[PDB]
Order: sequence, then C-alpha cells, then structure tokens
Amino acid sequence: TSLDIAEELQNDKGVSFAFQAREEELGAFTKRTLFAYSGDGLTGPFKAPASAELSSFLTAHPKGRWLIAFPLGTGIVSVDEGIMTMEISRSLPEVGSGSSFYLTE
Amino acid sequence: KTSLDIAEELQNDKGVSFAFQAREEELGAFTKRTLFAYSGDGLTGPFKAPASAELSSFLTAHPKGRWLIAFPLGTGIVSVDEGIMTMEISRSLPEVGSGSSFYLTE
Amino acid sequence: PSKTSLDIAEELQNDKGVSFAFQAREEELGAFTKRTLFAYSGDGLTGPFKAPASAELSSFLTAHPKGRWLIAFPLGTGIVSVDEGIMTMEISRSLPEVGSGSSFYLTE
Repeated sequence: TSLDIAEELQNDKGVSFAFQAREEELGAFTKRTLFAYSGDGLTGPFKAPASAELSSFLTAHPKGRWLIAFPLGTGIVSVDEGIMTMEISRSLPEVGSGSSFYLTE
Repeated sequence: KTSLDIAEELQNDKGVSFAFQAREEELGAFTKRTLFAYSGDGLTGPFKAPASAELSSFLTAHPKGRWLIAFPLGTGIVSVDEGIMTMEISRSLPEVGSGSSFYLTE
Repeated sequence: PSKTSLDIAEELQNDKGVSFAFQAREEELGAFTKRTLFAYSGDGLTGPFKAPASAELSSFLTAHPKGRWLIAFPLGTGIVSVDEGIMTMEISRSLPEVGSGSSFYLTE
C-alpha cells in the first residue's frame, strides 16, 4: 500500500548511502519519508547522481530540501539536475541511519 | 494490525502549524503507539493548540503521560490537557523539522 | 499485501530492573531490504544495559553489516550488540530517561 523508491548512491570517493523514499496516504493527508543509511563517515557534503525517480521525490518537499537527524549530526539533502547534495552540520565519523518526513493535506 | 492511523493539522494562536500523525499497531502480545510530528515553522517557546478528541485520547494513553520527542535541532515534550496540546521545547528552534516518539507495551 | 516479512517484539530487563521493549522489523522493498530495530524505555540508564535476549532477537541483532546498532535517543546515543544471546547496549552519557529511537540499515 505504501509506495517506495530504494537505491544506493556513491560519491567519487566511494562513500555509499542507501535511501528509501516512501509515500503513504492517510485519508486527506499524504506523508513522504526519506530514510537514509550509511556505514561510512563524511568530512564534507555527500554528492552523487540520483535516479530521476528519487530526484523527483526529493524535489517535492515544501522546503525544497530534507533536514535529517543522524546519531552524530544533522544533514540537509537536496537535488539539482539529478545530483544529490547532502550538506552536514559537522564531519561525521559514521553516518548511521535517520529519517526525515513531511505530511501535507 | 495497524489499528489506528490518524493525521491532523494543529495551529497555535500565532500561526505556527504542525502536522501530527498518531499510529497504533498490534504486534502479537505488544501494542506500539507512535506520534509523528512535522513543522516547517520555527518555535520560540511552547506550542499550544487545540487537538481533536481522538488525538487527545491517543496522547493521554502514554505510560509517562507525555511524549518525549527528538527533532533535528532540539527536543520536545508533547502533552494534552482537556483537548489542548502543549509541546514544550528544550531551546528555541529556528526550524522544527520532523520527528517521532513511540512506546511499546504488553 | 504487506511488505513486512518480520515483526517481533520483546521486553528485556537487566539485573537492576531497568526494562526495555525492542521491536525488530524486516521490510522487503524490492531490490532492497530494510531491517529496523526500535527501542523504548521509560527508565534511565546510568551505564550499559545488559540483558538476555531471545534466540530470534539475537539472530536479528547479529545480522547487521556493522555487527551492532548505532541508535539515537532524545538525550544521547547507544550502541546495541549481542553476544551469546546477551544484549549489551553501551551509551554515550548517563541518560536520566531513555525514551524511544530506532536504528536501521538497507541492503541489496
């Protein structure tokens, strides 16, 4: 019943992230959740080509980007011409997992 | 198995608005209740807003009587009293973002 | 049809009577599978939480590509591992209250 996009992205240094983008209907409301996982660390922003389908999901957020909490820091995921950038609040020795959603009527 | 899944938009007297979802799930001997919260706004202080009777009933059921909830930039505690939600916050938030709080019980 | 292929839940308790509820969930999302550990306690924790876990939960806990589960709670961070059916959750700081959080990974 939920609709999911799932894919693994990699940057030019071989850091890998997996993302799941979920859409759910809750009567008059729709909820869209981005789930993100990496075992790697990041010094700086993660930049990688994303599918057209993930890019379209990412663009739909009312803020135009996805503020996301991980265990050791905060990210903001955006997309421009099919390239994801996730900026980070601090260097992350390990990213771990987190999720960011919105609901709209 | 998902026994309840309601969603509601709440707004305080100064136009800050939140979407809340309340989900109840049955997991064999366990029940799980999850509160999801989203706002694109900031909060300077506690968020106080009228809630539906159904959401209010859900919010009251928690064994702690309130819902400790992590957001990206700070922490909230959501409670309800006669249909009025209060969410107190750990620090002023220039943007709230999303988070969730759940418990499991037998 | 559900995408949930495993959904189990159990209460664990240490020798001091701190109690946690854990839920282990597997979701099949096509080429990818997600495995999530959910953890809840109304208690505080002064130090690592150690408690026996079921065979099924222990198998789930072991499967992670890191061999353990980094998990964010509202007031601090934990790492959940299992060894011979004993869970240990180490914590980043003493927690006057644990609350809830979840840790997942996605695998192809």
